[PDB]
Amino acid sequence: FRTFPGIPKWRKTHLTYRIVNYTPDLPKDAVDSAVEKALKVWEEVTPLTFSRLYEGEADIMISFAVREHGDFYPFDGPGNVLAHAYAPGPGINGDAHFDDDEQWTKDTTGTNLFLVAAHEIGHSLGLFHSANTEALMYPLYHSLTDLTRFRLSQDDINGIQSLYG
Ligand SMILES: CNC(=O)[C@H](Cc1c(F)c(F)c(F)c(F)c1F)NC(=O)Nc1nnc(S)s1
Ligand SMILES: [Ca+2]
Ligand SMILES: [Ca+2]
Ligand SMILES: [Ca+2]
Ligand SMILES: [Zn+2]
Ligand SMILES: [Zn+2]
Ligand SMILES: [Zn+2]
Repeated sequence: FRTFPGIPKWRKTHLTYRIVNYTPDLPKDAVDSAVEKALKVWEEVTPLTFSRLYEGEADIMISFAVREHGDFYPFDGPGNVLAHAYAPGPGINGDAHFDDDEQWTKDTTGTNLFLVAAHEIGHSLGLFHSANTEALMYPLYHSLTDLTRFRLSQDDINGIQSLYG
């Protein structure tokens, strides 16, 4: 497993999140559930807890966007980069942004929202990329994971326990 340089991490155990806007690609309900399921994967193996906000600034702000959207890293249209998340800390830190030029599905063939969201939150909690082929944090996880058999690897679990306990 790998962490980000200097090992940034959250200094409280109770975190909040807000879903700012929605993709045209799926129904609202389908989006809420992909996101709640992604957060539960990580809540099971750490002493952190998550709660939702509908107004104000939450620790993790989630939003959908295309091309330039307010930071140093512009989206690139269809394919290539699919999303991007920042390491723990104030302001933009911890936030996750999804490229709306991709086609978000609930399918096992295509760009799955739940899968990508579980990987990006890993970044938001403090983990970088792994070299273990079975890991949720290996760079090619989106092509290699069988959603019928989904599970965090031992490497994922080892990595998150070294930061949070
Ligand atoms: C403390 N360092 C970070 O928080 C970096 C900052 C950062 C960017 F956010 C970024 F978009 C980018 F292109 C960079 F080159 C870059 F350095 N965050 C991540 O690499 N996030 C990722 N999300 N999904 C991945 S797959 S990798
Ligand atoms: Ca934030
Ligand atoms: Ca793209
Ligand atoms: Ca789209
Ligand atoms: Zn507190
Ligand atoms: Zn961004
Ligand atoms: Zn990544």
